[PDB]
Amino acid sequence: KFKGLAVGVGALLAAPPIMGLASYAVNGISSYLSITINSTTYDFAPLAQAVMVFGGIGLVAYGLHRILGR
Amino acid sequence: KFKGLAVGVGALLAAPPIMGLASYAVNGISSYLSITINSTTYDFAPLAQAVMVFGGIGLVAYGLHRILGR
Amino acid sequence: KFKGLAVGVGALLAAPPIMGLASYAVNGISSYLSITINSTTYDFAPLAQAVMVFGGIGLVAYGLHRILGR
Amino acid sequence: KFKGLAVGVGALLAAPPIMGLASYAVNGISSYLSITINSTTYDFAPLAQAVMVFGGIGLVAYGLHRILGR
Amino acid sequence: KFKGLAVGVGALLAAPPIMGLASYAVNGISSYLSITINSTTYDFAPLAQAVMVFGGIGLVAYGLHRILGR
Amino acid sequence: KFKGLAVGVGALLAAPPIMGLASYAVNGISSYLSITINSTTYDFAPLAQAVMVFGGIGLVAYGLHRILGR
Amino acid sequence: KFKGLAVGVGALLAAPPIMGLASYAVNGISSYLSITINSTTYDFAPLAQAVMVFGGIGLVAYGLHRILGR
Amino acid sequence: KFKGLAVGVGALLAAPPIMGLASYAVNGISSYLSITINSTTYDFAPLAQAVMVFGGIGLVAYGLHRILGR
Amino acid sequence: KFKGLAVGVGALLAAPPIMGLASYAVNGISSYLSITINSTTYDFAPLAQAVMVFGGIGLVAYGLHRILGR
Amino acid sequence: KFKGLAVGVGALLAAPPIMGLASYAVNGISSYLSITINSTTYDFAPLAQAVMVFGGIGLVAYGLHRILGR
Amino acid sequence: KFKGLAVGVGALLAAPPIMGLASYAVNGISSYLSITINSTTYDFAPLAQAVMVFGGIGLVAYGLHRILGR
Repeated sequence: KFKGLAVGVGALLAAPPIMGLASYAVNGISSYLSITINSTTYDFAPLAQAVMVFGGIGLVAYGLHRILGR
Repeated sequence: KFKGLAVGVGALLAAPPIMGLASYAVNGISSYLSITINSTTYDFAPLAQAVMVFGGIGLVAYGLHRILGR
Repeated sequence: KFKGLAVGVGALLAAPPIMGLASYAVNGISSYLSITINSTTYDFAPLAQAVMVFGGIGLVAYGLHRILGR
Repeated sequence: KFKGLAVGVGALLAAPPIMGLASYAVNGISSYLSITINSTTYDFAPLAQAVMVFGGIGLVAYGLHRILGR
Repeated sequence: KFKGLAVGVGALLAAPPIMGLASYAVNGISSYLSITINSTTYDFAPLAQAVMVFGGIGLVAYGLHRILGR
Repeated sequence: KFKGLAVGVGALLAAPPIMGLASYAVNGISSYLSITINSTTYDFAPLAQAVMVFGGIGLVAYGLHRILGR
Repeated sequence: KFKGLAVGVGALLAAPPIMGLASYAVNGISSYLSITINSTTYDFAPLAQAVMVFGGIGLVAYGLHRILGR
Repeated sequence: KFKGLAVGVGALLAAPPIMGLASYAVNGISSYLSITINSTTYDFAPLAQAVMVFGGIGLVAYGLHRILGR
Repeated sequence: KFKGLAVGVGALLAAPPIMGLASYAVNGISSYLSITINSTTYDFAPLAQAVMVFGGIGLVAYGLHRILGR
Repeated sequence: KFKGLAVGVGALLAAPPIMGLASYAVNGISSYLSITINSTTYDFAPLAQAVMVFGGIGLVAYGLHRILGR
Repeated sequence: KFKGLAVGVGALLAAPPIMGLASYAVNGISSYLSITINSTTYDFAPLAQAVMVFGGIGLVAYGLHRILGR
């Protein structure tokens, strides 16, 4: 059972240095996520923000998940 | 029967050092779980909190579960 | 699991210097994306703009994606 | 049966001087396991830590394992 | 069994003077890993950084791996 | 195992004096990589630049690669 | 491995005095690459130009190539 | 049977004056087993150490081995 | 068996006065192992260094090797 | 075994007074290794330089090589 | 081994007074290497130049070559 167990543990241990990186990605990008037509520009910046947030909540699941079954 | 029995025992023995880790994950993440639009930010922090709590109650089941049948 | 894990990490790490380049491409092109018939010209410039923006939001997914399954 | 028996015994006898070494490896490495981007660095140090811990629990199995069947 | 056993041991013993070298390689290279177009340059430096980090975590596996089976 | 091990080590040791040379090649060439038609010339200079950058990231892999398997 | 290694190194070292020559060839030729029919002449001069440019980008590959495999 | 028997006996009798010598070799060498690049040197000294240790455990096998079959 | 046995012994006995010489060779050479193009020179000095180090670890094997089989 | 052994030793002993000579050859030649067409001359000088450098690294191999097998 | 060794040494020692001569030959000839048809003459002078340059690079090989094998 430890095969999955560690997979889970690792996934938990890896969540904060991944979500650390992840956020540096999304900030490094937010400048490049808005569509200017004339003068009025319209971002889709914080769409991609959410990508990260449910990715966040999601990883801490995967860990806790792979500890308890398929 | 001991094949499952130990699987259960292990799962109980492993519950507090897993929920130890787990919590360090969710705190290491709570900074990175909120979606700021203008100035007003809106977390989904404690959603992921719950992920852990029913994961908690859940593991102590799995242990006690694999001791008594499919 | 690290095989995919890194694939993900790399993909996140690579998102801002890719979206850096990408944007230099789309600006280097916007002059060459409009169809002049008589005198009235009609761009399709910012079509290609969007190409980049959902490409943007998309990469930060791929990273976070390859960390959690097929 | 002694063919496997000793394989097991050896594996047990070898567990503490292997996990002795192993740990010196993982400490000798933890300096070289973190990805600095600007100023903010983000380790994946203790991922590799776990590698050792379930490797640990795992070896003491292999010993006890090769004593009792395929 | 010692044939693999040592292969493993060696691999552990060799991990910190390899990851010592490895890092001197990646620093000796980071100057030569960025693509300047006009004035704005865009590195892919820390992509190659990660190459090393999962290489790191990976070696300490290989050691512990070749001790326990195919 | 040392047969591959050294191949790897060498490859790491050789990465910075190769990427040293490599860059002197690509600069010695960038003058000779642009196609002038009338007056307007159009380089493909920094295409060949990238050749080097993923060659870079690539070598530091090969080293770390030949240490761990086929 | 040095057999290929040097082949590569040489190829890099040889790229700028080859692309030096090469260009003197293509200029020495551009006078003799246009098909005059009546009065209107039509060159194919800069076709042969490109021959050199992708030859350029190509050599700096071959070098970096023969360092890393078949 | 004595043909192999003695081969074994000899091999046992020869193990401590061989491992006596062997160690004098590996110490006489450890000064000449480290790769200094700038100032930071990185040994591979104790790799070769292990060479001896599993050589050790190995000889005492060969003896006991050639007493009992192919 | 002594035919190989001595071959081994000799090889061990010969390792430190060979690696003594060897190193005097590689130092006597390191001045003559760097390729200067304009002003910037680029050594491949410590490539040849490694040649010696795995040669080192390798000899102490050959000795211990020729004591135990083909 | 000494037949090859000395061949090796000699080859090591001979490496620095050969690479001494060798370099005097390549300097005595570098004046006579460049192809001037009009006014612009283009050397292939440092091609031949490399000839020596991998010849260098190569000899110190041959020595260490002929000590350990075909 | 000295039979080839000297052949090599000699070949190195002989390279600069041969390439000394060689060049006096090719200059003594360059007047007599161009085909004049009407008034426009067309040399093949520097073809023969190259003959010497790769002859150059080539000799310094032969020396270093005959030191290390068939």
